[PDB]
Amino acid sequence: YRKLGRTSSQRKALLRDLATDLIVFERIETTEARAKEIRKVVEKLITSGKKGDLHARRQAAAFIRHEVVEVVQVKNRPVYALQKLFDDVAPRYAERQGGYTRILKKGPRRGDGAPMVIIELV
Amino acid sequence: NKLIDEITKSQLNPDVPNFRPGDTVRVHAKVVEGTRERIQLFEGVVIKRRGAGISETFTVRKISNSVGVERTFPVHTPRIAKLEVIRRGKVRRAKLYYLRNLRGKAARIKEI
Amino acid sequence: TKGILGRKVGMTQVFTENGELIPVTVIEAAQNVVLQKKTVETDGYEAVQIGFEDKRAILSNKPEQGHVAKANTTPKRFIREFRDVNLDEYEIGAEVKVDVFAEGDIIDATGVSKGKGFQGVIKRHGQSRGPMAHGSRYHRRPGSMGPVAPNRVFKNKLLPGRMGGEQITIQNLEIVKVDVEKNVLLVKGNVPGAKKALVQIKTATK
Amino acid sequence: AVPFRRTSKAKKRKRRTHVKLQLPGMNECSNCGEYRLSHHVCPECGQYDGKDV
Amino acid sequence: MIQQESRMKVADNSGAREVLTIKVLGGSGRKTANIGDVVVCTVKQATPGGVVKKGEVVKAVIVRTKSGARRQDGSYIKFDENACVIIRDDKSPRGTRIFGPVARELRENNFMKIVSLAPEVL
RNA sequence: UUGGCACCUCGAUGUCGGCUCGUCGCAUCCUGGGGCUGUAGUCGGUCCCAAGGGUUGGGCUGUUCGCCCAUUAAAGCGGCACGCGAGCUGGGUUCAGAACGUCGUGAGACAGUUCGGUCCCUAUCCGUCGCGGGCGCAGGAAAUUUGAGAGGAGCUGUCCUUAGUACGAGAGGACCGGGAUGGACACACCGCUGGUGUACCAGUUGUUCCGCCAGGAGCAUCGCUGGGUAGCUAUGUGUGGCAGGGAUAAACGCUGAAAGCAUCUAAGCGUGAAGCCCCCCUCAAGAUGAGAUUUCCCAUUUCUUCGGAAAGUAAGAUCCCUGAAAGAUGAUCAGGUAGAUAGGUUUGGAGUGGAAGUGUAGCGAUACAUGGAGCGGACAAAUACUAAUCGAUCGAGGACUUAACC
Ligand SMILES: [Mg+2]
Ligand SMILES: [Mg+2]
Ligand SMILES: [Mg+2]
Ligand SMILES: [Mg+2]
Ligand SMILES: [Mg+2]
Ligand SMILES: [Mg+2]
Ligand SMILES: [Mg+2]
Ligand SMILES: [Mg+2]
Ligand SMILES: [Mg+2]
Ligand SMILES: [Mg+2]
Ligand SMILES: [Mg+2]
Ligand SMILES: [Mg+2]
Ligand SMILES: [Mg+2]
Ligand SMILES: [Mg+2]
Ligand SMILES: [Mg+2]
Ligand SMILES: [Mg+2]
Ligand SMILES: [Mg+2]
Ligand SMILES: [Mg+2]
Ligand SMILES: [Mg+2]
Ligand SMILES: [Mg+2]
Ligand SMILES: [Mg+2]
Ligand SMILES: [Mg+2]
Ligand SMILES: [Mg+2]
Ligand SMILES: [Mg+2]
Ligand SMILES: [Mg+2]
Ligand SMILES: [Zn+2]
Repeated sequence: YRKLGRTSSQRKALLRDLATDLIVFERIETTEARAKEIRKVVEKLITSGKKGDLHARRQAAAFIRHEVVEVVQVKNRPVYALQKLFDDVAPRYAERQGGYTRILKKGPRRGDGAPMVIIELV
Repeated sequence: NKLIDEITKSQLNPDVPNFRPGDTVRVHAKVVEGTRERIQLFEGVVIKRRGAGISETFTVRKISNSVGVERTFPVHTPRIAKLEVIRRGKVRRAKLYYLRNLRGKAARIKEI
Repeated sequence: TKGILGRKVGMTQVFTENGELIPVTVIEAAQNVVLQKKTVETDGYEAVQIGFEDKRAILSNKPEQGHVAKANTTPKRFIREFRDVNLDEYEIGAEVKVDVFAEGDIIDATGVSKGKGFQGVIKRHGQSRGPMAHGSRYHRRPGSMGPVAPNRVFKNKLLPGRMGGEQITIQNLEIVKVDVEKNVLLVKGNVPGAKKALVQIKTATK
Repeated sequence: AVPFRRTSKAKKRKRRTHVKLQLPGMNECSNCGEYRLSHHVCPECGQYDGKDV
Repeated sequence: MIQQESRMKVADNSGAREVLTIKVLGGSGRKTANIGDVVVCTVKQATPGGVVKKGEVVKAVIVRTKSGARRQDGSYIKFDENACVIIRDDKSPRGTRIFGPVARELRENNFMKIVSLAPEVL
């Protein structure tokens, strides 16, 4: 596995942040090295989602960030990233065995020449 | 490796009973003393069981004459005539290395 | 003198009839074919050229296909020559099975050692460290490059550089078991290379 | 530690024989009709040359 | 796995309580001694009124070590502590009794009198 | 070595000892071969050949040296700026402080002592160790290779037997030969024994957070603690220096004159060292002397009076992309849908050690059940779900002379 110029705890924080971003936004632009690490972590969260039971929900909850995706209005209640993973994202990949993400190469960033990519759910 | 599993399968001793670390076992070990082959009982607590297939080993600890002695065996060695589980211990971990520092009473394993 | 090419599958152990426990390397040697016989008349030396593992057509080229067509076989991953063999044995296109060896046969295993990349003098040449304390600023360094007089460094001053990936021959390994239906040799002890490494097994020169 | 002699123009230029860029790996797209890096998305069309987005 | 300056409990009846290894015998640059090896040692602690006295330079055979011994069958033996027995040039012990268990490797090396006196030979 | 001289260096050639790394000489310490012996044997003495390899760890002292302890086959002597400070150390010496003895009226000083006291530097060139790119090698390619030449290796103990024989009055006690098993060293490898294992499992403290409980997360050295996979590893395991061959050294001879004898030598034959050259291991055709074998592609187009030129291609290779058994980067190797190359997924496995939820028992901490459970980086096998799309670029057309077949 990749060390992304970060200590162990910094790297876990980064992976959790990006994992949540990809579940929330469904399409993010990041560096190639980050995307090639994110696909592993996000596809395992979607697997937990497909599993669906309380034990898997709590394994996902230990990783996913406590972020509000949106407010739906029934009274109006927020929707949390974990709820989206288990209620929105997971089910759409019910019949698809793996390969929930794809990485499109974009081009180098101006300020540091970093090779940027789109990683997206599909 | 599937091919190494197939090649070694024959050497697996099926007589080996189910034991875990914490179990008291009596190892009937064959001993070549000069010319004739003897049977020497080594009875103690199973301290460790590591590895896979024909490479699997276990280690038995006893206090002989006030000195801790650890005997490590291949599980499937044919130099063990018989391995009998005397009592099932209640332990909370796979490796009982903490027993190496404890002497009688403090080193007692509860029976199940 | 007999020889074969196999891949290193991995290491395990076997109990002998005695009761002793010995470490073994499992060499899988399926699909060895005799491709070409070199004679003193043609090439200036006696050798049999053995092709080892079958290879997908698209991974071969027309030069390769033409060479193995002479022996009515498919392209081969590895091709190696064996010298000191009897050319009366070996027909072109003949399979070379592991039963050319028997239990107790003493063999020499040749392969390429595992790659360690750029390595210092401590790991690469087993040199001594300088002191780690007592004011020392010398720890994993190569030692003096030499005396002053020859205003230069002599030619075998051992220094850091790429470490493994060299051809190695381990001499006098006993064959412990020979399984024809599995195309498996069990060789006592270890042979050079990572798992899946090419290993050349031939009869011990000594 | 320090240069014993200044480096001549010739020697400096020889050293720089290998200090150069390579041409980028590019090719004309069919749908766009303009150059693009292989294995990248073409911005002119606005998607991956093959896979529509 | 005993070297110069290694201290050992004396597992016998002679005066010696503790010895310090002066030299591993049998080789110009031989670093380590194992079970059944003879070492030259000095007596650091004595039992008052014992035969062997403090400061005496003696030969001792190592009868058990924390670094154990491998056996050809593929089994190992390891003890809780390093003990030795003080011997004459003929491999007989200076003492009359041997204390604690003793490794079978002694019987092979031909320390027959020690093997006989030992309460257990593992 | 102690010295003599003052020739290089005072716009600086760092000076003792140690460490690291060695390399060379032989006047040889050990091991090999041999002559003489005041050589019975076992031990020795002395000389000759021999530099292949080997040649210990401690106590004291800044030490070198030396003495001592314990080993060893042996603990060699020298050179390399008393080898090696842009490699290290800095105890000693050779700075400022202070003190003692001593000398000096004194400031201060030492055939002396004592405690303390800044060791800078990003490597240009050659050199050394690794690793690429270019072109060459009378066509262009893909493999397999010969070995000119080079490097590596080269050590040695003990026990048993021969044999209590030979030898000796006894005491003691062999050569030669055969076998076993070590030390040190080297190479490989992780199945074993262990080590490590910061994206594996578990326990646990404080505090903050997830609204609360439950269950979790953050931070505290990875918070700490007990384990541990792959990988990397030694202290672990396997293997090696086996046995030879050729020519020699000292030496021993045979035949043999010169010199009717004698004489190993002049002609001529043989024996004969761990040494030389092979044998063993590795690199090696830039070996420009550019070698060999097998296989593949073929003689295209337009020009150039002319020689030649350029421009599409062949076999083949590369860019680019997925990577690891490879790796600083290049490179190498495995793959690119003619698809298991990587990720995911599904089954496993190691490892951990019994999840959550629920229930039962208990006043409760907790225990038990459901259930070798749950988790499970890097390991295994399947699976085309995701990404290896689509492209492009480079790359022959083979000079002349002579001979032989023909
Ligand atoms: Mg932390
Ligand atoms: Mg590597
Ligand atoms: Mg050292
Ligand atoms: Mg340091
Ligand atoms: Mg010169
Ligand atoms: Mg003058
Ligand atoms: Mg100057
Ligand atoms: Mg000489
Ligand atoms: Mg000097
Ligand atoms: Mg110095
Ligand atoms: Mg210098
Ligand atoms: Mg006075
Ligand atoms: Mg001072
Ligand atoms: Mg430097
Ligand atoms: Mg430079
Ligand atoms: Mg040359
Ligand atoms: Mg291991
Ligand atoms: Mg391990
Ligand atoms: Mg907490
Ligand atoms: Mg709570
Ligand atoms: Mg804070
Ligand atoms: Mg004569
Ligand atoms: Mg001869
Ligand atoms: Mg030798
Ligand atoms: Mg695979
Ligand atoms: Zn396009």
